[PDB]
Amino acid sequence: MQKLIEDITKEQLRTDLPAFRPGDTLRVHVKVVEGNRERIQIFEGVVIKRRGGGISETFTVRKISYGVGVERTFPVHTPKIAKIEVVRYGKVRRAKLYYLRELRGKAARIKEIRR
Amino acid sequence: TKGILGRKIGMTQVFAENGDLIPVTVIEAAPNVVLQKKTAENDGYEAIQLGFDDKREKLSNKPEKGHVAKAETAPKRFVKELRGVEMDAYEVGQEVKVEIFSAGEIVDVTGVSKGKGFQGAIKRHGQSRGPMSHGSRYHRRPGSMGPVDPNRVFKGKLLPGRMGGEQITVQNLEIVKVDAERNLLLIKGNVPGAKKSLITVKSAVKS
Amino acid sequence: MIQQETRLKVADNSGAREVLTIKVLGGSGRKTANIGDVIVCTVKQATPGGVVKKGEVVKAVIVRTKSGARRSDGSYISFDENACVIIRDDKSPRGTRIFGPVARELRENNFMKIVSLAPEVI
Amino acid sequence: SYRKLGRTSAQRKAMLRDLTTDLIINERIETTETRAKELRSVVEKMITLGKRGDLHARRQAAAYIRNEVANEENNQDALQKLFSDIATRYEERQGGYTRIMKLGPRRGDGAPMAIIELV
Amino acid sequence: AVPFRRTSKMKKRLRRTHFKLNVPGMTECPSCGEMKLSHRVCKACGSYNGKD
RNA sequence: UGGCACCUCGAUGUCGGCUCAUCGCAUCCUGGGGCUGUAGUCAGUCCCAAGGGUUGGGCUGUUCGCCCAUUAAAGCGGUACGCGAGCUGGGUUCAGAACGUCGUGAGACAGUUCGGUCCCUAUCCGUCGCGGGCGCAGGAAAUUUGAGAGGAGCUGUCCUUAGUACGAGAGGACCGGGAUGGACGCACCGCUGGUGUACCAGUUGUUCUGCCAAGGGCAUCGCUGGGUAGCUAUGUGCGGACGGGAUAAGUGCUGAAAGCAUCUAAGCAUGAAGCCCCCCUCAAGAUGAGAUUUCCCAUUCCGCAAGGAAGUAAGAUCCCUGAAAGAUGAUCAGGUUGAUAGGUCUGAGGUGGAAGUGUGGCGACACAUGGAGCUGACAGAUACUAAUCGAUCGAGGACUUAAC
Ligand SMILES: [K+]
Ligand SMILES: [K+]
Ligand SMILES: [Mg+2]
Ligand SMILES: [Mg+2]
Ligand SMILES: [Mg+2]
Ligand SMILES: [Mg+2]
Ligand SMILES: [Mg+2]
Ligand SMILES: [Mg+2]
Ligand SMILES: [Mg+2]
Ligand SMILES: [Mg+2]
Ligand SMILES: [Mg+2]
Ligand SMILES: [Mg+2]
Ligand SMILES: [Mg+2]
Ligand SMILES: [Mg+2]
Ligand SMILES: [Mg+2]
Ligand SMILES: [Mg+2]
Ligand SMILES: [Mg+2]
Ligand SMILES: [Zn+2]
Repeated sequence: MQKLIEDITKEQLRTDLPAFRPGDTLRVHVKVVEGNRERIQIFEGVVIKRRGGGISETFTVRKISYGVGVERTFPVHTPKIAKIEVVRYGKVRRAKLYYLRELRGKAARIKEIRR
Repeated sequence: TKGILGRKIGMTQVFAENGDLIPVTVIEAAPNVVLQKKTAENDGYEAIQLGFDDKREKLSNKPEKGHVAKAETAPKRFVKELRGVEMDAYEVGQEVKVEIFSAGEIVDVTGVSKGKGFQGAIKRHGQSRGPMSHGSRYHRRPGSMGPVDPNRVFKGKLLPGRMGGEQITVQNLEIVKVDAERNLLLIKGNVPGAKKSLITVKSAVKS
Repeated sequence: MIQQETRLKVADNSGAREVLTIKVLGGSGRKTANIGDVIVCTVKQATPGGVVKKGEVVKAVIVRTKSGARRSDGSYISFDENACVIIRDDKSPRGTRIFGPVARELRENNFMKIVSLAPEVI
Repeated sequence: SYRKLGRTSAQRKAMLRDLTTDLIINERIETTETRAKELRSVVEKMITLGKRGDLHARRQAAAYIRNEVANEENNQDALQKLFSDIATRYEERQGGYTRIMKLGPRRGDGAPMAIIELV
Repeated sequence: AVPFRRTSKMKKRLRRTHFKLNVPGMTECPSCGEMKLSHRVCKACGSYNGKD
């Protein structure tokens, strides 16, 4: 990585976000803005992917909503996330949990690992 | 018309105040030096000659050193001209710095596109392939060379050949941030050329 | 990315279960539709005794896609299926209930009835 | 990037492992200039393992070095010599354990030949 | 495709202009005095950078 | 559709489709207008206009045509009914077989049907790219002007003007602002993805490293889950914007010839997506070989001169380390007062918790040591290795006139 780009983007990196890994369950408090007014919408799901480095790092959270799985991908350091809570620490064996895309119900469970 | 020479450092992204995520290209422009002012009287046209990126003495030759002697500066690796500039606002030896631009300003960016070597009609000219199955033996070929009547191929029948490495201008890019301390320009979007390649940032000609 | 021959689930109770995309509207050579775009489609599977019947040519709006949609803030949303809602020309749905989550993008395209009816608008 | 040396991946890996053990045993071999240039990086990274000396490093090297006798009198294998003689020789040298010296073209195919040896 | 007309002796010779060899890039070996190729070890005496 | 039989029977391969286009205008859309039995919205017809654009399917070998769904529009023709040494080979007209029908028959069509070998290594011109030589009145290093050439040229919907003008209502503007798309093009890999055969991990069979443990070979990279650089689109940024000049059809002003009238004869305007520019790219071999800045400096030989030869200057090359470049040349970054590549060290990203040991379990295995170990191309640092010594090329500037 170039050292210059790290310095330029350093100010905009967020420092309050908790450490989490693929497999953990997160409540992402997303600042939804419909114009003048903004309302925090919570998206709770499993972290299935976390790629990239520095200011360009992103992560993907997956949940089943009304029978349909939904995945949301966010920039890790985006100011549009108000807060992230790690609800649960999951025991997984790989960085990308793509296999969860084909599973549903009991097959899609992630073992907990008390941190 | 404003302009400055710089090196392409790479791309990253920046969050705007309203939360938008803007991709930016980082251009590093150590202060340029005005090496020569050309005039209509002496040269037939008005232009400013900017030197950029001080070259090691060993790499510079004697003709170069003499040319930059009047500006009282180290030899420069990259020399370019700018036309359309306010001649009176510039003096030989003056340093041109990134702070001539400001955030939000619209600029054109010139560079040499990355080379791709010898490329076929499909890649080089975005032509269509033939069928891949149903007996086809025509896949990545450049198509009929033309009608029979002329007994020759018309000029401009596009064919394989060396691709990339041409001078290319992208117009109407926005300056996102000017880091005077580090001599950086953050320009929204991407610009031609490989990393470390010379980039020219001028005030937009369509403004 | 919905195109001709794409089959979609229907996310309402109009009577159609599955539709096949006939045409993506909104420009001469337009190849692909995304969330919020209106398509012409035929009803391939229908619920017996529904308002819409098998073999009808209807208009629908795409409310979910696997490809999903990128947002200005740099986030994305994807779903595991492609679903649409049968609509009239005034953009009201022809059914009365919407099933499953729908994307926020429908508010931008003024499908307000669908958004209000959806069990979740993400 | 890296060179393919006109061989598939499996053949190329096999040749590079052969050359490495050959160079460890003899400390100097003549080969084609391009083969020598590729060998350089491979062998030097093996020498780094020898300098580390720990069992984990040794097993990484054991996975690469061919099982060939380096010195019949002691019954010393290439891997033992690597850890016991090569590493000891270059304990205080930071990188650059080999040098390439170019010979003329080889008769028969005009191949540019080279000497590669431990420095 | 086959040649429509034979090639003249002039056209043949004009083509072969660039079909040429170059003199080798020689430099005297300062140790033994034999000529070697620049940047190659001397075959004759085995010297390089003033070392055998 | 024909008439003729002038070229081709020591061979000018066919219909349809595919790839690639190019031209005409008798204009399908977009632009500008006259007339209207043009209220408005729409239209009809004629004129100017070829800049750009001009869809995806069902049926059929099909062209065509009908149909489905769109579009601003789904234009008409020429180019050997453009394009088979560019592709396909479904139709048709080789050999097989069959039906109907005709024939005494072999067989045949006034009809069908199933199956049936598409050869060629590009010499020349042409076309797209890349070099070497010389030239351009000294020898070099850079920066450039632009004669000239190429590229681009498309358009929808919505909001506002305004439910205004218009109309009895129904409906519903011009012009002028503003937003956002489709198709198309350029660039780029930060984002979303693809690839990633010298990256990480899991796992099957068998064989090998003496055995255990840990590993290697082979099985499509054995298979499977990820993935760095690079290359990428379906991803992202941007473009066709503002306008000038001269015009077309048209509209005119002043104005006689011809006391009036008249756009025209003198004279003065206006007026198109079109023309010339503006915008992008190439461009001095533009032999008319241009211009500017800087550097080198008048050497040594001979010959009566003309001129020739030899060392060099500035500078460049050979050779060497390479990649941001690349088929090869070339281009670019470097060649020891050098970070050019490799290695080494420190990182990033990637994988996902190494081996050894200990503990828990009868065991498979789990946990701790420990975000561990490993890591191709990415970043920074570091002369440890290789860029040695050398060789080759490269000016001394013609004559005439004019002004100094
Ligand atoms: K009969
Ligand atoms: K990418
Ligand atoms: Mg990561
Ligand atoms: Mg094939
Ligand atoms: Mg001709
Ligand atoms: Mg194999
Ligand atoms: Mg006759
Ligand atoms: Mg003949
Ligand atoms: Mg013939
Ligand atoms: Mg006409
Ligand atoms: Mg034809
Ligand atoms: Mg032909
Ligand atoms: Mg056929
Ligand atoms: Mg010819
Ligand atoms: Mg990258
Ligand atoms: Mg075992
Ligand atoms: Mg075998
Ligand atoms: Zn010698």
